[PDB]
Amino acid sequence: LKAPVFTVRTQGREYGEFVLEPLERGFGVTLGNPLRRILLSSIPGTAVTSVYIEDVLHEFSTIPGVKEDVVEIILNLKELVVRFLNPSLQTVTLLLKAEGPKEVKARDFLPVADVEIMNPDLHIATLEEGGRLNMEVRVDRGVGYVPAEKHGIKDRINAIPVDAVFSPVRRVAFQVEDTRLGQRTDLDKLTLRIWTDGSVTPLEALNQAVEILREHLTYFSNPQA
Amino acid sequence: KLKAPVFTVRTQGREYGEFVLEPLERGFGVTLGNPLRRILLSSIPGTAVTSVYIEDVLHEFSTIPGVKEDVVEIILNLKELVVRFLNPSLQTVTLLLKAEGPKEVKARDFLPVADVEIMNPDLHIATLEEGGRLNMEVRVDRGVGYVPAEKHGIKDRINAIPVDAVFSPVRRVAFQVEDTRLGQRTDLDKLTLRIWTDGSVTPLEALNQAVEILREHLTYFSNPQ
Amino acid sequence: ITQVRKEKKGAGLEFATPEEALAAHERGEVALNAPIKVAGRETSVGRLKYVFANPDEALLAVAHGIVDLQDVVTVRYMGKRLETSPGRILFARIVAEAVEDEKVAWELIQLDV
Amino acid sequence: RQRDIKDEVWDALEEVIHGKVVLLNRAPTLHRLGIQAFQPVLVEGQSIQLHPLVCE
Amino acid sequence: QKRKLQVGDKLANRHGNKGVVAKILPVEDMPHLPDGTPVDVILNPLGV
Amino acid sequence: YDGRTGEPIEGPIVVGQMFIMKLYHMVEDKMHARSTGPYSLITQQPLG
Amino acid sequence: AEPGIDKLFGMVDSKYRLTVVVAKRAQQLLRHGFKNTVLEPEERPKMQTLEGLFDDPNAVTWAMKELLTGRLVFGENLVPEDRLQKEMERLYP
Ligand SMILES: [Mg+2]
Ligand SMILES: [Mg+2]
Repeated sequence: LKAPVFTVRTQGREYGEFVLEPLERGFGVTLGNPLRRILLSSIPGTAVTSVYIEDVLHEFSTIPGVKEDVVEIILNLKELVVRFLNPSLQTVTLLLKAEGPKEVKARDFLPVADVEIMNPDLHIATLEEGGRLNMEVRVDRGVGYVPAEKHGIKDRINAIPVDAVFSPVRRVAFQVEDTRLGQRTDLDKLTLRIWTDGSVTPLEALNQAVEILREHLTYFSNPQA
Repeated sequence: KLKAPVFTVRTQGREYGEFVLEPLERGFGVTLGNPLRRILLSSIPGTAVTSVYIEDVLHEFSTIPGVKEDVVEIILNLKELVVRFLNPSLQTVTLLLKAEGPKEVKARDFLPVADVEIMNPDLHIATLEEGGRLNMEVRVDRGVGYVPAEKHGIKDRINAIPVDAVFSPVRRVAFQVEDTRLGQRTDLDKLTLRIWTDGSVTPLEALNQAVEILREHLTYFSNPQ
Repeated sequence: ITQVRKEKKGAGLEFATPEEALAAHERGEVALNAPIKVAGRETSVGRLKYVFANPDEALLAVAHGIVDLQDVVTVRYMGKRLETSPGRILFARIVAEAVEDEKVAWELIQLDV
Repeated sequence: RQRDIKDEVWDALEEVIHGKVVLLNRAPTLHRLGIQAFQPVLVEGQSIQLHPLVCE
Repeated sequence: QKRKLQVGDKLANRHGNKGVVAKILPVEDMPHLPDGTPVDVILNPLGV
Repeated sequence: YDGRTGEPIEGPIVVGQMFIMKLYHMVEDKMHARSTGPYSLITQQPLG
Repeated sequence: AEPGIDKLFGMVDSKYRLTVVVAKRAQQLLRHGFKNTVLEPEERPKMQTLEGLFDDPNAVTWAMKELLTGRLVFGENLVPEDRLQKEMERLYP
């Protein structure tokens, strides 16, 4: 069977369809599933790891003039999507200064070089008149799910560790169709669908997933006995 | 990141082998085990009998006078025959067998063919009696996987009986994922891959081909559109 | 895995040769496990269409989707041409490998249930 | 102190329990199989892992 | 302390079905819909 | 579909959205161990 | 199950005699620091440690493995208790 044609259909930086056809019978699951498992587990990304709020000692407190408590603010921060434009950048600290009455969004963070916020309309807190929100948010780069009890990252004394879900891939689904070529009708059409938060394009996630699988297949090369 | 896992092999003969890869990241035993199992059972090239012609035989469900084994049992014995083509250019061969009773027909009774090796020459084909004739012509082809006789339907001449072609040299694959630890990491996976083969290819050879087939397919995610 | 499938598509058709019985199956008149009579004996299409030399071939066909674990076929196990499903053959191998004695394990199990 | 426990203690604990067994007991101990001996396997968590076959 | 769900914690529904969490699987290990949506909880049908 | 193998479950599965509660009984509050410790006044047996 | 448990049970007339022999042999091994073992160096039980394989510290495992070999003589009224101890002290100080 000749080399399959690879077709890429992308809708922005969040969705992408990747079609590989024609494949031999049963290679849709053979190729799709390892990529899906690697995409959903082993794709590096950036997530909020630690947060420090002025005049806040722990996450079980409320800030005067702020409708949301620190628990809800941290929950809103866990949905923040931060994209590092520099591959060598490993950690950034985002500075937020806001005074009520306003609805402080993710776009209110002070700009940082080589850092882009992919969801500027994310709502963080609702400030009441006379309320202030001065906070530093630490965004690290990693892979997997690291609970706040494991990393325990605190830039300073009153920093609050935040459970970090680094994986940028939101959802992966792959589809196997009944394509035919010539006189044989048992062939497979594999279509990989990847949903991401936008920091890593689905094509980038697919390329990283292929490399990880390819890199692991090289582990079968030196047979110790 | 995690250290490169150690690949250990424990092969007994040319028909069975155990392969262990550890330590692996959590969930990568399944990520690497299932695709290899699928490729091993459906993609490793091999040879099998795809058609048999026996003189005076009309159908598969008949019986030859003067022989213990009916046509079905002779056909079943042919499906156990393991033959290796020594010439890569060679594609299909026919093996001639003429035997006279009351001898016991073995796989070594096939007439020798250029660049054709019978891996198990002690295989029992049929048992003849005094006054019995066994004029048999078996056609051996090259392929992958399992193909039923009704599917390929290969017949050399009239009254030929197509036979299910067990192309895959790999007889059985059983992989196991075991939890292991490396210091403070407790979610690590240890993959144990067990392969049974007919002997034409070593189980290490079968695994190497399966890895290469998986590696080759990963290169298909290279040229978009 | 050890329970067999029962079909109702054919369920009674009689023929003259096995090839006629198989020929109806590809036409869709009789199902795989439908109980039929080939010439005088009562069998099914599965036991005629699929005859396996050993359990390894039978379970290889299952992996390729040719047959299911609940489909009744003909398998050559321990020198006896059995007429059982691959799942029942699979259960026999489960006991044989666990006890590491094929002969004794064969005497310990009730295969036909 | 929990924060004073180093990572070598867990390696030593594995050596300590090697070969040894513990008794698992569920009340009411209606018959003698209500107490059984198992070889402990150190796991992360706070729940005892029970084999399915001994449940009955 | 902010307690997350862990193995051994007891869950229940309004219909009397109760049990402790015995395994926490990664998202890529749970059974998923054809559109790629994994399930959150797996219940044994034998309790019905 | 199966997240490990990628192959579907051989039969359709009843999948849906159900309301599950996290009960007050947690393994964190129930795990307990003891080698030596307090003993009773009269019987000198361990406390409970 | 314990290795060779079926063979161990068949070597005694009562299963509780097996436990007594194993436990008494385990104490003899512990008391003399496993220097009275009847096990050859290829037969000594081993445990997998981070540094490497070492002798199994569980004497009950040693006692069960020694008894399968058949080099141990067990029974009632074999030797005087005081005579047995003093002789074992001299051979294995
Ligand atoms: Mg995120
Ligand atoms: Mg057939």
